[PDB]
Amino acid sequence: SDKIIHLTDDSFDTDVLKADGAILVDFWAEWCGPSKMIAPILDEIADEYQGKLTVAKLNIDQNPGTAPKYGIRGIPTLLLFKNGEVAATKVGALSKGQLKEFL
Amino acid sequence: FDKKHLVSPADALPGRNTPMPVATLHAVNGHSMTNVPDGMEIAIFAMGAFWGVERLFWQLPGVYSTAAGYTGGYTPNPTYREVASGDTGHAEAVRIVYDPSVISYEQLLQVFWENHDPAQGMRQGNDHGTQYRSAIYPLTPEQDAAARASLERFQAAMLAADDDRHITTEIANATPFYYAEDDHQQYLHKNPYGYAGIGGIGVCLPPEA
Ligand code: NA
Repeated sequence: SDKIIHLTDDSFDTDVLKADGAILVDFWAEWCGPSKMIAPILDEIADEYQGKLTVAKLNIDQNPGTAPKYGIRGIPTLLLFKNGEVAATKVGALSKGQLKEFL
Repeated sequence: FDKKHLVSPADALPGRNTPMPVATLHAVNGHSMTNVPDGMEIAIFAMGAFWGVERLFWQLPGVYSTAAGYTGGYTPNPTYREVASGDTGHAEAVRIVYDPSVISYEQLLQVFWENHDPAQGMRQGNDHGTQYRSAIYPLTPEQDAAARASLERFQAAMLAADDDRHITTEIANATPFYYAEDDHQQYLHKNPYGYAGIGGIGVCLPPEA
């Protein structure tokens, strides 16, 4: 899905916090199986929820700075931002359907 | 967790004093089933039925050797029957020779916490009994510290994944590691279509915390 943003640490404040609309941030890692597992589901969501929402991955190996600033405690964690502050959280692998986050 | 839910020392099976015959080479990589090359180290884990676990570890780059066995109980040099009776106190475990220069103990810990359920008490998956319990057996103080801290972090991760269960993993200094019968060594490589437990609750242990 060519609708997903790949981030870096310094890239974060500009791309998700001071960004309008709803953004879903995937805190992922290559060595975490459940990350690899939910990634294609995130592709399909980037398609099906376009214009309602932008998903955006963030490799915590290549970008170890911004995951601690938000106190993530397990991988994967999905964080839903609405206007700079964190609206929703969901940790762990989850199914196709379980992504019934709020709206 | 507490030694009281095992067999009592007085009831454990007496075992024998002569060690299990062990093959010379690992069935997959041709490495020594016993030797530890200079600069390499051992890790010992229990993650449930130990076929799938041994395969899980020998596939990691940096693991020199793996071996299926029995540890943490009372009975010296047990047999699979004996361990399966529950009357040995051991857990089905796996002994890993790895190179810290290629794979670190922290990464082995990540694999551990990711590929089984550490909060099931005296079972793992569909297999019931104290021989399937979750355990980490440090061989050095550095491993002891690393493993106990990782238990801390992963319990927190479980809470973040909105899981209210408390970790049932045993952590104790390593006692003698008794090798399993030759049939079980590299079992899933000898029998590709055999049983490997589903693992993991679906959460991973983020680094360095
Ligand atoms: Na078994």
